[PDB]
Amino acid sequence: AMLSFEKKYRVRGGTLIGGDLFDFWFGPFYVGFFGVTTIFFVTLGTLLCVWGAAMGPTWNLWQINIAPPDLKYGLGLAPLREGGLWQIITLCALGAFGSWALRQAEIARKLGMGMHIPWAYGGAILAYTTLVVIRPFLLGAWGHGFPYGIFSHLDWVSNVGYQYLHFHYNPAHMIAVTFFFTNCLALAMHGSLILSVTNPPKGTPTGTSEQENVFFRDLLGYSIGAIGIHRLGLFLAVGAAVWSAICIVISGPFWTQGWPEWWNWWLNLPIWK
Amino acid sequence: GSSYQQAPITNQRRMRGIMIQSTLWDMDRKRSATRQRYYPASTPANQL
Amino acid sequence: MMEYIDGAQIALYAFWLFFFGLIIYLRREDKREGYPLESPQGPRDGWPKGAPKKTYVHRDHG
Amino acid sequence: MHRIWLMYDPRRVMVALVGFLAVLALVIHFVLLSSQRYSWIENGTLGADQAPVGASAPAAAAEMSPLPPGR
Amino acid sequence: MHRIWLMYDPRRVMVALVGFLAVLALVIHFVLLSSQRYSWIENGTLGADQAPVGASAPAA
Amino acid sequence: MHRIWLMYDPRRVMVALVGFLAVLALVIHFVLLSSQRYSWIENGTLGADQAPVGASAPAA
Amino acid sequence: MHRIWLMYDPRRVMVALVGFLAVLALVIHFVLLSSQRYSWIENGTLGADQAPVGASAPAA
Amino acid sequence: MHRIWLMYDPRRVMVALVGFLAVLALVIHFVLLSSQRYSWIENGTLGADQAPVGASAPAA
Amino acid sequence: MHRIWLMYDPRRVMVALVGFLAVLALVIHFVLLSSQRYSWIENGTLGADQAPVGASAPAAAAEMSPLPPGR
Amino acid sequence: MHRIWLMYDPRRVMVALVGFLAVLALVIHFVLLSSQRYSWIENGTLGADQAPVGASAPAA
Amino acid sequence: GMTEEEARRFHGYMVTGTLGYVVVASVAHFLAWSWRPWF
Amino acid sequence: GMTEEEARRFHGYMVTGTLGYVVVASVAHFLAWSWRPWF
Amino acid sequence: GMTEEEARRFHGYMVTGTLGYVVVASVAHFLAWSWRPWF
Amino acid sequence: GMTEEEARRFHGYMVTGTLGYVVVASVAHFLAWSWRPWF
Amino acid sequence: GMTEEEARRFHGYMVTGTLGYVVVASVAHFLAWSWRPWF
Amino acid sequence: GGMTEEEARRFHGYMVTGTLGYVVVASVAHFLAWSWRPWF
Amino acid sequence: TRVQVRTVPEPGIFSYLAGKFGDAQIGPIYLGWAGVLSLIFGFIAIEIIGLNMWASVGWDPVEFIRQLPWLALEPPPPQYGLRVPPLNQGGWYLMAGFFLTVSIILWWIRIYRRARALQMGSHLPWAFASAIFLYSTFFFQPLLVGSWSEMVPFGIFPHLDWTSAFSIRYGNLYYNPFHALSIAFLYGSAVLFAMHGATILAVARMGGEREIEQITDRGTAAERSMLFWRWCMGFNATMESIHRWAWWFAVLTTFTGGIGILLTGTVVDNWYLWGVKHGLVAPYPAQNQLTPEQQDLLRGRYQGTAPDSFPSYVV
Ligand SMILES: CCCCCCCCCCCCCC(=O)OC[C@H](COP(=O)(O)OCC(O)COP(=O)(O)OC[C@@H](COC(=O)CCCCCCCCCCCCC)OC(=O)CCCCCCCCCCCCC)OC(=O)CCCCCCCCCCCCC
Ligand SMILES: CCCCCCCCCCCCCC(=O)OC[C@H](COP(=O)(O)OCC(O)COP(=O)(O)OC[C@@H](COC(=O)CCCCCCCCCCCCC)OC(=O)CCCCCCCCCCCCC)OC(=O)CCCCCCCCCCCCC
Ligand code: BCL
Ligand code: BCL
Ligand SMILES: CC[C@H]1c2cc3[nH]c4c(c3C)C(=O)[C@H](C(=O)OC)c4c3nc(cc4[nH]c(cc(n2)[C@@H]1C)c(C(C)=O)c4C)[C@@H](C)[C@@H]3CCC(=O)OC/C=C(\C)CCC[C@H](C)CCC[C@H](C)CCCC(C)C
Ligand SMILES: COC(C)(C)C/C=C/C(C)=C/C=C/C(C=O)=C/C=C/C(C)=C/C=C/C=C(C)/C=C/C=C(\C)CC/C=C(C)/C=C/C=C(\C)C(=O)O
Ligand SMILES: COC(C)(C)C/C=C/C(C)=C/C=C/C(C=O)=C/C=C/C(C)=C/C=C/C=C(C)/C=C/C=C(\C)CC/C=C(C)/C=C/C=C(\C)C(=O)O
Ligand SMILES: COC(C)(C)C/C=C/C(C)=C/C=C/C(C)=C/C=C/C(C)=C/C=C\C=C(C)\C=C\C=C(C)\C=C\C=C(C)\C=C\CC(C)(C)OC
Ligand SMILES: CCCCCCCCCCCCO[C@@H]1O[C@H](CO)[C@@H](O[C@H]2O[C@H](CO)[C@@H](O)[C@H](O)[C@H]2O)[C@H](O)[C@H]1O
Ligand SMILES: CCCCCCCCCCCCO[C@@H]1O[C@H](CO)[C@@H](O[C@H]2O[C@H](CO)[C@@H](O)[C@H](O)[C@H]2O)[C@H](O)[C@H]1O
Ligand SMILES: CCCCCCCCCCCCO[C@@H]1O[C@H](CO)[C@@H](O[C@H]2O[C@H](CO)[C@@H](O)[C@H](O)[C@H]2O)[C@H](O)[C@H]1O
Ligand SMILES: CCCCCCCCCCCCO[C@@H]1O[C@H](CO)[C@@H](O[C@H]2O[C@H](CO)[C@@H](O)[C@H](O)[C@H]2O)[C@H](O)[C@H]1O
Ligand SMILES: [Fe+3]
Repeated sequence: AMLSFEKKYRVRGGTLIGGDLFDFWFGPFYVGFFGVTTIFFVTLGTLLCVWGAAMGPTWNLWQINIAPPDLKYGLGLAPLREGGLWQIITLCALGAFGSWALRQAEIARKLGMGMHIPWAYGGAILAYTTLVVIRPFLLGAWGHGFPYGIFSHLDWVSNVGYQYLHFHYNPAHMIAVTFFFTNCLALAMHGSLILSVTNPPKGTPTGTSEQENVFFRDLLGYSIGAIGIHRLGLFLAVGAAVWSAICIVISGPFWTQGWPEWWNWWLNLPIWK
Repeated sequence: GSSYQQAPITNQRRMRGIMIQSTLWDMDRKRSATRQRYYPASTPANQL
Repeated sequence: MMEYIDGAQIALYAFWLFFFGLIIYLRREDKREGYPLESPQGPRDGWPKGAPKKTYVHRDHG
Repeated sequence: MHRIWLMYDPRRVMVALVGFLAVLALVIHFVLLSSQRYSWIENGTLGADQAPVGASAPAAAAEMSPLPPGR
Repeated sequence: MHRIWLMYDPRRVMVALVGFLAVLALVIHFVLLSSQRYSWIENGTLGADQAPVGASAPAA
Repeated sequence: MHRIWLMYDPRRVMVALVGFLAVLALVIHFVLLSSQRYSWIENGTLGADQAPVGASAPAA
Repeated sequence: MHRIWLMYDPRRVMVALVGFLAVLALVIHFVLLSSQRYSWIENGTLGADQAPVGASAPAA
Repeated sequence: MHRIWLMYDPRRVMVALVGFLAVLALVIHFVLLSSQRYSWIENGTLGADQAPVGASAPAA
Repeated sequence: MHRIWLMYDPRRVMVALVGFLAVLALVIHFVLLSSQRYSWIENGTLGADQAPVGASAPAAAAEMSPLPPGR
Repeated sequence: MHRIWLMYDPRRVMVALVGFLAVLALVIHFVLLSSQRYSWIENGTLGADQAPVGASAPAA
Repeated sequence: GMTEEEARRFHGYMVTGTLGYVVVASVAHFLAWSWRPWF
Repeated sequence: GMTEEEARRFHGYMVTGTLGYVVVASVAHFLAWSWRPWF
Repeated sequence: GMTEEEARRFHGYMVTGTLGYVVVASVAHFLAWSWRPWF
Repeated sequence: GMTEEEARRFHGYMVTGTLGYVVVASVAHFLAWSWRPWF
Repeated sequence: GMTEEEARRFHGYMVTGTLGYVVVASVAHFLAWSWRPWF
Repeated sequence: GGMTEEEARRFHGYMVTGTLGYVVVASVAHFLAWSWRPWF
Repeated sequence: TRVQVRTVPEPGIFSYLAGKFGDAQIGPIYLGWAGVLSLIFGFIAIEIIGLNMWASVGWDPVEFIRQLPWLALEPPPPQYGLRVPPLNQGGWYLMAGFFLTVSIILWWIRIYRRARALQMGSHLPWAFASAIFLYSTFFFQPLLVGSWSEMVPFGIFPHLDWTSAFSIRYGNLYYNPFHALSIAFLYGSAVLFAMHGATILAVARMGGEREIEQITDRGTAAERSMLFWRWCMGFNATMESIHRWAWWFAVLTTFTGGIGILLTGTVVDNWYLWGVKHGLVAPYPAQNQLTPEQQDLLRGRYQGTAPDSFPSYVV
């Protein structure tokens, strides 16, 4: 099925690899060559996850836990039951996530859009790749990756934080949190302003750009403009993920003490040492 | 404890934050800042 | 008294019922443009059925 | 002196004045209510020679304890 | 004094006044309820001589 | 007194009043249900002189 | 000397002055109230001969 | 030297100067107030021969 | 050398210069104030011979076995 | 060699030069002030033989 | 808006409702007082 | 806005309603003071 | 804004209200002093 | 902005109000010093 | 926009106010010195 | 616009004199500081 | 870029209009009576916090800047419960908390009045009300457990110390399901604003950033936005309704958060054990095993009062 205006847009072209061979739709979904590779990696990775659940102690959704290997295996592929299965799923995940970004680029090219969405999603892939590839590689063992399990990965996050005694003191973590919190405020603010001009109180004319500009200026003391708020939202949301990637990659590869004692440099500035 | 006995004022911390001894004072050993950690002595004028 | 039932579990299922109710509401709003769908077998509404097209009135300067 | 109301809009001044008097009165009442000598809700019935004097020590109470018994 | 209602719309003042009095009453009731002497829900049936009193002057 | 209904829309006043009374009634019932003396769901059948009373003055 | 008020708007200078003095008065009262010698709400009735002094007692 | 006021608007200069002087004076007073020797609110009555002095050389 | 003031605005260089000198003067005073030898607000009344001096090389084996402080 | 000032504007370079020298000078002074050997504010009056020296090789 | 005749009409019901509510509350309080006095 | 005679009329209700409310609060304090005086 | 004679009128009430408020505050302080002096 | 005589009138009030406030503060310090000298 | 006449006039006050400020600060320093010398 | 060369000479003459006068009082400040507590 | 226009007379019919949109004054940043009072009350709250922080380093202005992120205005001691505490032991804390709370509520009123004056829907004050709800649970949960000592200290690192210790005291907040939901909406808010910001910038060439026009008179920029997401993930919003998804994901972050805090210490005291009860906790092989004598030997005591004496041990 198609949107009432859609058929007009379903032209050939804008693909990156496959030419016309995969340049077709399946229901709403565009396929393309990276659609094919997406579904391959999605299916393989999901069935290996289900296999990891089957050989694990329970089928309870919350408790399933496909763990990485022991650190003794270093950068080798461990035995599959000992964590090598986690390593195969991680390759499938990278294949799926990369294929998804490239498929989005084909869709944007076909519609004459800018590449902003693929590159924005690249910020999330960067953070994932930092957690399971880059930081484990710098530490020298794939066993530093997080386990695949809805709550067991929260046990990993907990224990990684306390490896540095008081992870709130991580300076890049403070920035990343500030981006996440500022993003959520900005989303509430922008969402509310658009809705409140397009849905005024009953018996009132539909609002205008000028009204949301006036109100926004009362809120922040400056007018951001229509493109500016979308630049801001993209900057905040993606900047949050980039600072998240930084905050975890410095923990271990570069800093190994408690995070509180990192602040010793500030106490020792020569103006007040 | 059954009842509370106040410490001498020179043993009372100016900073009431509970973790300060681990988060700051383990690493900070500047002399002036170390002096500010407790209240100074205080005596009724007639006892001097 | 009830051992397994507790207030945090009660509150959570109350949230789930609200939340699925909200997803249904949002998907109705998502269908105010572009629907009903065209198809070879005729028009299609999907689910939930969309809210109607919405007409806007603009401030009269006359 | 009346020309002050020609320099400042009295409609603006009165809101600031009421606000200033409100915060000032509330600060002073909370200060006294937290004092030993003037915590009048608990101790207002004490006579003047029975009321605390000189209780200026910064840690008059234990800082660290369990919560009071729940029931 | 009635000309104050030419500076301030009494429609607006009356709502602000009612809101201020509601908050003030709630604060005063809550301050008393969380006291020892006036925790009237648990202890309101005590006679005036049975009600709690704060500590006298220490170190007499 | 009736002219207050010309100053304010009765639709908004009644919504405001119902909202206020609903919140206030719910608060007071929860304050009592949390208390010891008035936790009526568990202890409502106790006689008045067997219901909890808060601490009196430290006479000893 | 009055031409200072041709150079600056007195409507702003007075607000700045009043705000500065209000904050300064608050700071000084807070500093004194935080001291031992001038903790006047607790100890204001002490005579100056027995008010606190920031010195250690002789010979302990 | 008065031609300097042709090069700089005294409206700008005096606001900057008054701001600088006020901040500097406050910093100096608080640096003194937090020292041992000049904590005058607690110890201002002492008299110079018995005010504190920072420790002489460890080699003593 | 005066032609430097054709090259740069003589109005703006003065603001840059005074700003620099003020920051440098403050920095040097606060560096000194935090030191031990020049903590002049506490120890300014000491004579130069009795002012503090930083630690010195032992000028010896740095090895001679200790003796206890006399009881 | 003065033809180099037909390529590069003196206005741009002399600012960049002063900036670089000021930063470099300040970095070196603080590096030295943080060392044991050259902590001259505390130890500047020590003779050269008295000043600290880093640890030698034991070779044994 | 509203007419002053409508306001006079509405006020009569609003006062009667308020009185009825206060009466029901007064019985509720006296029942509660009889069961477990708070003074 | 308001005419002066309309402001004049409102002011009468406003003063009387204020003083009435202060009278009721005065009686509530008489009752509270009798039950458990605070000085 | 406001005319001068209109400012004169308003000022008279501000003076009167301030004086009345300071009077009530003075009685409040002398009651408080007689109950529990702070010097 | 202001005329020169209008500034001259304001300056009269501004100076006299400043010196009045300094006089009140002077007596406040006289009373504080009599109660508890700080030197 | 200063004229040279206004600049001359203003400078006389600026010098005078600076001298008054320095004089008061000089008395304040000598009071402080005679109470508690810092060298 | 810019600076005329006779103004630049006037400005330079002040600027150099002011700079040197500042250095002179700083010289006396170091003379006093050194005689109170020398740093070498 | 780098061909900016500059408008000398007033835009809105750089510079800004002085005028009216009906009841709404244009020009100055709007305060009104509620905004002015909010700033007065909030200023006093900020002053009380800062003066207490500065007093805690003995008024030393160098230490005030040097130690600033470690400084705290700290809640009352636990044994006071809900009673008024001494001024130096949390009395200033409760006073600053009161004025801050009033200031926040007056700011909400200021925003609510301004939305109505501009003839706008009420969406923004109800979004702000969700944030205020979470804030208020840092009062109501200490109230429900019965002690102001449980409140959040005012201070940069100190309030993060509290945040960690709260999770420790209540047995790991990761297993609180409303905390888990609140995180899902926090992450979802970043997902949505990344997706939406990138979408509108990707069609900005076609006038897609003029969202109100695209809502009232659907252009090709809206159609391409809808088709991108439909072709990518199989379903799409509209130019209006994407702002409803945005609004609800932001609002549900603090709303579900507040419920999670109110439940903690009142209904559940150990969230990990609640997780075990309800089947959330993944099993791991045992790292140690206690003998029955060790189960008695290794139980501790609950933490008590600090020692109020300096014992001599004269022996
Ligand atoms: C429902 C009654 C009870 C209600 C109470 C409980 C549920 C409440 C939610 C109800 C939501 C609506 C469900 C529904 O029927 O939708 C039909 C519609 C399809 O589009 P349409 O416009 O409506 O219809 C057109 C179509 O009918 C005709 O066109 P065509 O013939 O070309 O279409 C092919 C069809 C075939 O239809 C299907 O296959 C339906 C598939 C539904 C899958 C739902 C799975 C949910 C469980 C997953 C468990 C996990 C499995 C791994 O259409 C399609 O091709 C499907 C396009 C949608 C693809 C959805 C992809 C996944 C969406 C997210 C999944 C959840 C992630 C947490 O599909 C959608 O819109 C689905 C996505 C919308 C919801 C996204 C919500 C995400 C919330 C994330 C926050 C979570 C925080 C905790
Ligand atoms: C546990 C929570 C902790 C937390 C507890 C605290 C939470 C408090 C939250 C309160 C939020 C209310 C928001 C609001 O009302 O905004 C609009 C309005 C201004 O509106 P405008 O558009 O700018 O101006 C026009 C205005 O007149 C509104 O006109 P509208 O067309 O909407 O029509 C009427 C009102 C409804 O009005 C009334 O009901 C007034 C009835 C007056 C009757 C007078 C007596 C007559 C004799 C009796 C006859 C016999 C029959 C009765 O429109 C509305 O629907 C808005 C709400 C009105 C109610 C205001 C709130 C009062 C209740 C507060 C409850 C507190 C909590 C229980 O704002 C205001 O006027 C100010 C609101 C009150 C703020 C008080 C100041 C804040 C506290 C400061 C504390 C200082 C230290 C102690
Ligand atoms: C426009 C005037 C000229 C000038 C003209 C003279 C003249 C003429 C003489 C000096 C002399 C001296 N000048 Mg010169 N001098 C100027 C600027 C300076 C500056 C500076 C920071 O710019 C400094 C540090 C000095 C310093 C000095 C001394 C080294 C020296 C001895 C007198 C003294 O103690 O003066 C103390 C004063 C200061 C440190 C600062 C103020 C300088 C004033 C404006 C100079 C004029 C007053 C003059 C000294 C009065 C006595 C001599 C008269 C001919 C009667 N001058 C300016 C640029 N100077 C004398 C000398 O060399 O004697 C052997 C001398 O005869
Ligand atoms: C060891 C630490 C604990 C932990 C302890 C807590 C605690 C404790 C809390 C949270 C809460 C939250 N945590 Mg958690 N949290 C941990 C791990 C995580 C991780 C992670 C990757 O590990 C993440 C992503 C999160 C994420 C989150 C958020 C979803 C949630 C806050 C929502 C919000 O917007 O708050 C930010 C928004 C606000 C605080 C609202 C503020 C609104 C007011 C009105 C603003 C007023 C401003 C004022 C006027 C300005 C002047 C102020 C003066 C200067 C003083 N937590 C671990 C398990 N977390 C909160 C929650 O909801 O829990 C259920 C909470 O209370
Ligand atoms: C949906 C959930 C998210 C959310 C939403 C949200 N927050 C909001 C809003 C919304 C929708 C607003 O509309 C509101 C706002 O105004 O935004 C600009 C607000 C707001 N969110 C804020 C903060 C905030 N939000 C946070 C979080 C969140 N906000 C969530 C993530 C956080 C975090 C993560 O901790 C913070 C810190 C504020 C910026 C703002 C509310 C401002 C407010 O209430 O201010 C009260 C007043 C003061 C603090 C006093 C200031 C005092 C001055 C500095 C003194 C200057 C002197 C003065 C002039 C003296 C007086 C003289 C008088 C005569 C004037
Ligand atoms: C830590 O230290 C701590 C412990 C805190 C200690 C330190 C405390 C400190 C620093 C205190 C400072 C106090 C202070 C200053 O600074 C205090 C200054 C107080 C002042 C100035 C009070 C003034 C009050 C004035 C009032 C009430 C006026 C009321 C007027 C009324 C009623 C009439 C209104 C007009 C009408 C009706 C006419 C309309 C006619 C119209 C329209 C017409 O006619 O047209
Ligand atoms: C750790 O170190 C630590 C401990 C911190 C150590 C410290 C170290 C340091 C680095 C200290 C630095 C100090 C310093 C500089 O550097 C200090 C510099 C101070 C200065 C410059 C003070 C100057 C004051 C001048 C004043 C008050 C002038 C007032 C003028 C008035 C009133 C008149 C106004 C005009 C009128 C009336 C006429 C209008 C007519 C008009 C308009 C017309 O006619 O048109
Ligand atoms: C001279 O001026 C100076 C220089 C001092 C000004 C400078 C000030 C500075 C530098 C201030 C710095 C402030 C900082 C850094 C503040 C940091 C604050 C942070 C990070 C706070 C974080 C969280 C705080 C929370 C959640 C607090 C919540 C408190 C609440 C909800 C309290 C509510 C209290 C209520 C409602 C009522 C109390 C009174 C009752 C009713 C109980 O009666 C007694
Ligand atoms: C418009 C103004 C409205 C408010 C006016 C208030 C005016 C108050 C004036 C206070 C005058 C105090 O008057 C009197 O001062 C003397 C010293 O002079 C004090 O004297 C006593 O205390 C001081 C200080 O502890 C001792 O040093 C002294 O030896 C002792 O006699 C008295 O205790 C006081 O009664
Ligand atoms: C606010 C009134 C409601 C009762 C409040 C509690 C007080 C109880 C005593 C009420 C006694 C009667 O109170 C009195 O009522 C009359 C009308 O009847 C009001 O009268 C007011 O309106 C009338 C017109 O309607 C004007 O002509 C008059 O000048 C004005 O004062 C008075 O302002 C009030 O003082
Ligand atoms: C509590 C007592 C101590 C504090 C006293 C505070 C109030 C000041 C006391 C003196 C009062 C008289 O003070 C004097 O008032 C007159 C107006 O009357 C001011 O006069 C000012 O305005 C008038 C016009 O009204 C101008 O013509 C005049 O040139 C100008 O100076 C004077 O500048 C001021 O010096
Ligand atoms: C607080 C200070 C205490 C320490 C002492 C400081 C001493 C300062 C020395 C100031 C000497 C001024 O001496 C001299 O003044 C004249 C004007 O009078 C300036 O003269 C300047 O302007 C004139 C025009 O008027 C130009 O022709 C000349 O080329 C130019 O230099 C000089 O640049 C300065 O050298
Ligand atoms: Fe948008």
